[PDB]
Amino acid sequence: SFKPTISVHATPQELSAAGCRKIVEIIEASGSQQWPLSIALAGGSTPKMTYARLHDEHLNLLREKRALRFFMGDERMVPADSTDSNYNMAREVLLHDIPDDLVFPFDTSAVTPSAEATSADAMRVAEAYGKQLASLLPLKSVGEAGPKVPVFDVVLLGLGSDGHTASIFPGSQAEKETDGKVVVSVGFPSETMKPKVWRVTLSPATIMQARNVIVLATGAEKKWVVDGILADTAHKAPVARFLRGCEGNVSFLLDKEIAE
Ligand SMILES: O=C(O)[C@H](O)[C@@H](O)[C@H](O)[C@H](O)COP(=O)(O)O
Ligand SMILES: [Zn+2]
Repeated sequence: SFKPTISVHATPQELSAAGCRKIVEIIEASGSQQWPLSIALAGGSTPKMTYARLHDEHLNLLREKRALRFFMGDERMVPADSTDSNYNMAREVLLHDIPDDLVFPFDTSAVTPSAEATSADAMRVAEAYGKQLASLLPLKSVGEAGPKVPVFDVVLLGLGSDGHTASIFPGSQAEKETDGKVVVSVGFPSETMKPKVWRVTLSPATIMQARNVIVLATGAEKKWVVDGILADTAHKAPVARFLRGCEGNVSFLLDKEIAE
């Protein structure tokens, strides 16, 4: 059934060290002929620290050595220089140093600060990204018969207290996109989550085809979420329970609390 790897870390500087260690280890295990490996980045302070660690400790591996091709697993429909942009964050801590031919943020260039984006806009950005992905990454039939989705080597994920991952929110349509017909979907945050802006996100089908999925999550308030992914039988399941269906390697980098 479901056996992900789980490791617990007392501090942020410890989990960030393991997150970055885990990526490097996947990078080395793959060897240079496989590079660049594709990785879908997540937003949030935990990954942020992991990025800064790669920036400080393995720039050479990524720049001179071109180990990874960076993508965004989910994004806020705001301008790229907005502080609410996942890319903005990623770029501030790491990507301003990564070759441009190895960085692929979402195209939010039509999003201005005068008019909030709608689902119409998010859908446009998603379709376009889906196209780039199919052109850049390997495609794989879903269920050996089904439609074609791109295969990432690595997807970094976060988890919210509403049990969502990436920008795939409870009750959402994105959440239902598991058959492969939709590679990048759309979604609006639930009540307890901010910023209140439309999102684009890798669908669950795309994520379940990734070769490695690494979830970093802290907080006692997110424990129900992990508990709910790991349970034998689904009961009042969080959205993230779909991760159970991941075809590749799943790992949880957890703090002491969310673990307990
Ligand atoms: O390390 C963090 O800060 C979390 O991983 C963080 O991302 C949060 O708990 C939710 O993910 C809400 O952000 P969203 O509403 O955009 O998903
Ligand atoms: Zn730098």
